[PDB]
Amino acid sequence: DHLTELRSRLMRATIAVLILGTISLVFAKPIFGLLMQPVLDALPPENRSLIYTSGIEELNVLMKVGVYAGIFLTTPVILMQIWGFVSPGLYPEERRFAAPFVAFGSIAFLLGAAFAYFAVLPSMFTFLLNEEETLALEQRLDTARLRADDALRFLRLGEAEEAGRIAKETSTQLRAEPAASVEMTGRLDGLGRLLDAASVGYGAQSRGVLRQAVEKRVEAVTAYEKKDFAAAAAAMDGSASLLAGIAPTRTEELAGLWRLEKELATAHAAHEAARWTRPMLSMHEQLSLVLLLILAFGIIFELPLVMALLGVVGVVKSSWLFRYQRHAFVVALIAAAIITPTGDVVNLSLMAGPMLLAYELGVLLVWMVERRRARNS
Amino acid sequence: DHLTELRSRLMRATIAVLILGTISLVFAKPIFGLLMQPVLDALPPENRSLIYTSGIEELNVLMKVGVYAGIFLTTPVILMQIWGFVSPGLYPEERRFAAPFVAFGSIAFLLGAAFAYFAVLPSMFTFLLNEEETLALEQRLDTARLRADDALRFLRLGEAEEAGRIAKETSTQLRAEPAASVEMTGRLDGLGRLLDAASVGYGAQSRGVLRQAVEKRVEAVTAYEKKDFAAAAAAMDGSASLLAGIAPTRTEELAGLWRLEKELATAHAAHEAARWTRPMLSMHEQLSLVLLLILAFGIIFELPLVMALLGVVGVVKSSWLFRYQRHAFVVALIAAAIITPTGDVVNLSLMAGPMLLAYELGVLLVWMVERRRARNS
Amino acid sequence: DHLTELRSRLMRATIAVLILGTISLVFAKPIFGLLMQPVLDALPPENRSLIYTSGIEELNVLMKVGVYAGIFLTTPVILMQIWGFVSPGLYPEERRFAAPFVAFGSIAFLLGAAFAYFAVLPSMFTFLLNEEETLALEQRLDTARLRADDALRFLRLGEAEEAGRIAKETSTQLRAEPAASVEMTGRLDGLGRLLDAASVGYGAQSRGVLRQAVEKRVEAVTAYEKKDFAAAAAAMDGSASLLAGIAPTRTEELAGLWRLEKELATAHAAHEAARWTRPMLSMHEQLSLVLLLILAFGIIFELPLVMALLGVVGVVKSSWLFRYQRHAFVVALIAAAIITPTGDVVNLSLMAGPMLLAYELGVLLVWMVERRRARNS
Amino acid sequence: GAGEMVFILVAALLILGP
Amino acid sequence: GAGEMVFILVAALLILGP
Amino acid sequence: GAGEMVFILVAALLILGP
Repeated sequence: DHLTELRSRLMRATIAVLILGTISLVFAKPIFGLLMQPVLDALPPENRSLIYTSGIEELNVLMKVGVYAGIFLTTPVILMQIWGFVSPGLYPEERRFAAPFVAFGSIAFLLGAAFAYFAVLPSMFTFLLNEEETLALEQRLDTARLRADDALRFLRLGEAEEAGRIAKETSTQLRAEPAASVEMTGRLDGLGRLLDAASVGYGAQSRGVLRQAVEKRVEAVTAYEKKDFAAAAAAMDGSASLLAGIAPTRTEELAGLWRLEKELATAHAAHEAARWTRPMLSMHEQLSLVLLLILAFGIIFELPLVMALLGVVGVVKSSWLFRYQRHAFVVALIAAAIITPTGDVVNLSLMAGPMLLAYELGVLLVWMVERRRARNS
Repeated sequence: DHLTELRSRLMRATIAVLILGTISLVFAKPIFGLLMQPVLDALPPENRSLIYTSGIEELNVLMKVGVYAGIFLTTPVILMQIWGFVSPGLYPEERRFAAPFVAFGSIAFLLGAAFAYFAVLPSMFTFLLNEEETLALEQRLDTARLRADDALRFLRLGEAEEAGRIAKETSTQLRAEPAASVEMTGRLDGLGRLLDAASVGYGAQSRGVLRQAVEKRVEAVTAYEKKDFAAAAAAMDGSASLLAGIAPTRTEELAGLWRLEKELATAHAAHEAARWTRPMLSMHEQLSLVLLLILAFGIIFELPLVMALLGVVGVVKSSWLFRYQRHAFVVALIAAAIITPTGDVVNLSLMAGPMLLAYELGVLLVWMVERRRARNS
Repeated sequence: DHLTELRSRLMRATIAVLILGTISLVFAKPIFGLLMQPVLDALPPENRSLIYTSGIEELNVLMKVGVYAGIFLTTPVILMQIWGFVSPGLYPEERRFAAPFVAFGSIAFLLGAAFAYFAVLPSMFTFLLNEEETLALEQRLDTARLRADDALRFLRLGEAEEAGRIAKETSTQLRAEPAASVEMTGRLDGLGRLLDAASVGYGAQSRGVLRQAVEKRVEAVTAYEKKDFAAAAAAMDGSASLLAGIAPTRTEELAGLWRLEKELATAHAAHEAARWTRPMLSMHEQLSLVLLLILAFGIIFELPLVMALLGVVGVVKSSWLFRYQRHAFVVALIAAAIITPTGDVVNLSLMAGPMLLAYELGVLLVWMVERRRARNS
Repeated sequence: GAGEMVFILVAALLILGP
Repeated sequence: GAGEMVFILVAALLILGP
Repeated sequence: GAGEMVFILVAALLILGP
């Protein structure tokens, strides 16, 4: 209805938000680090990083952290404003319960925010930002690459038997647990690695056979330039077969090594074919999500308690809540739209969910309080 | 004007959208894969991937796919609602044509969506997400690097003549078809590669000359630490000149190899100087673009047919359309603004284009139908 | 109040914007390159690149550049419209000053845009998009890696003394100026590099000791597969100790090399632990920021001059400005909200700052002009 | 945005009904 | 958004003219 | 957007005061 008192007290809340944001902007960076610790922990250690799209995203993130810190630390102020707004005397034996109201609301919001952070943030960020199936396969592939590297070192030392043994073991382990161009590129890299290892190892005596193997690899590269991947594969197979002649007594062993290389290449291609959705997390989106969660859970823990405390003395009877449930749902949905920075219905519903839950818990608490009062009377 | 029937039937459409979105959310992932197949196919095989900026972008994408699937499969429902909305009796010999109206509108939207997908999506995603000039140069550079690697292997085998021949051929092929620090880094890497190849190859006899070459490379690194790139280039040239002394009879050949390395480094720098706009595609933007295209083309194929079918029986005479053309353009522009999630005028115009085209085709079809009716009469 | 003349002249401004955007769209790419030169220059040479998130971001960027070029080159048109809008005769000895008004406003906007570009853009993009502390550490790490590579080459040449000397010098230089898994991976890579160098160097005589070293490395990889990083570190230390036996007289030297490798690995891990915020700049955000800055500074240089020129003849007395200061601040804030594409209060304030500054400078200039006129009279 | 506005408008017209 | 709103407002005032 | 709208509304109610 009227604006005067509402506008004045909204101005009080706004100036409180401004001053507390000014003070909290000093420690914006430590607060941002604390907020980002859960999401970073949920990320893999090898890719524990966040990207920033814009050049002012540091400034935007710091300003958002300051604004949200101000609005969080002004909750006692808005609680006092709300308590003063409704004060018809309230049977002044019951109007003295101001400090209990403000204190209970403040600790309710603080506990909601703390529980949000500690419980929800690590668990949910583990739920979303973790695959646990492609990561295990990637780790298995990295381990297999390490065993292949060890086999190549054994080859470089002139130990064909140990290299073949390791190659067979790795192939068995991989079997127990893709575009043509990509697979051909991987196979070419594997052939180059095997040729380099053989050149380092048996390059003092069998200099005439590695020359033929390298010529066959050159033929493979030529058949890879003009896309004739069948000829490229045939040339790589011939190169490996000739490479097997550097150690005639361990030919099978060398063959096994080549097989492993091919397998690894194939496997890697399969992995890069399977993972068409890589993570690249952003500063502002993650900050917005974390702040939205904390604010939503603070609302969830505060609105029921504030409503119940009003109902103990009586400012909102159950009749008014039942009459205005639909309008309250709508106004909560508009508030969720305002808070959410992204203009999508999905985020609107995700934000409005906590608001509706808080309202429902509040009305349940009010009804329970009224029933207990009636039973006592 | 009045709300009653409009609001009730809008509620019917909304509940239909909700239920069909609930059912379609089960198959959100296969639908998303089908939608992303064209854009992924347009991407290069080596970088066939999409990134997600936010942790809830999977959920947002799935929810958007479900909502759009619901709004697509509710088109028959909205067609029945529209047909019922206008039914003054319509000379009941002509009011029985309800099922033809709904069926024709439904298949029109389905055909529009299918044609959108199959024709437009691959072709346009090839038009935008493909360079075909920097990719060809990158492939040529990769092939040249492969030939240089083969020449280095030939050097590692002690074959200086073949290595020089391959280096000369690759240099000729590159010639037939950049920051100082970056070029110096690339040249240092090339010198390191050449020194490693020479150490593997002629490291059994010429151990005294590669030592001097490595000392000159150390001088080059020192002159690269403090930015004196002229001295770094001079030291690298001296290192290569000393490396040429490992095989005195093939000095030119070795020189050629070094030249090729330098050329490759230069070329690579040029490429990284030319490509200042790399692709990094996102999940939600690509999904929004694909859904916007499909919806726009469904509108293009449906609105003319719906308008023509109304004109056959007569609900929208040409006079009303001519009178309300400007208001219809405005309302279509607001609808395009609503559908587009990005708050930019460019996307607004891009969306409103199909709407205006659909309206114009509809009015042309209505006029043609009226002219044919007058000619028959 | 009335719409007629305001709407007609707004239509004139809009059609001028449309035609100048149509002409300026021809040269959208060179203008975009000129606009992006400062931000690219502020970026490191090795990562001088910008990413595009969407497939139509080229088209969106070009359209935005064309629209903003049209609105920049239409400033004389809007100046003539404003001058004509207020013309009650203006004591026609003073109404003839139309061309001075339009010319002065046009050059004021042009000078503001030019000063914005040349002064602000390089300096501020250096301030934000430059770390200068992590980049120096990264360069130091790259130099240390280069010295380690030179030491490894010296080892490959059989020169253990020089390799140990370089390793000790690099370790001293690094000392003068992290997850367990990542550090173990880096240490494994360093051990592999050292083993490869030793195999190339002393692989002709000490073939029996490098075999034991490689077996110990295999044990390290096994203890790395099942996460027992303590055993992995012990096995790597044993492998390096055995590798020291290839040259018994230079054992310490080899030990030093291993130490350096470990140190480098540790250092690299620390760096990747410290840098949890990597830059990945986008096309549209950077273009929006640059255009916003140029427009804001053009407003800063134009609005005071336009207001002062109106005050010389008198259309806006100081009384009207003092009365309407609050409403002018609000309307400037709404204008800043409209211009800014991102729906955040931070960008709204950042845009509204220049508008308020321009208004304040304008009112100061008007007051100074009035005071000078009173003193003259 | 426009989507949020159309959503709040749809909700407002929906709660009251015909 | 604000840009879409100003665009629709400009279009509304534009179609009617002076 | 909604944030810009609530900001302009807050400013409008703020300049006038109680």
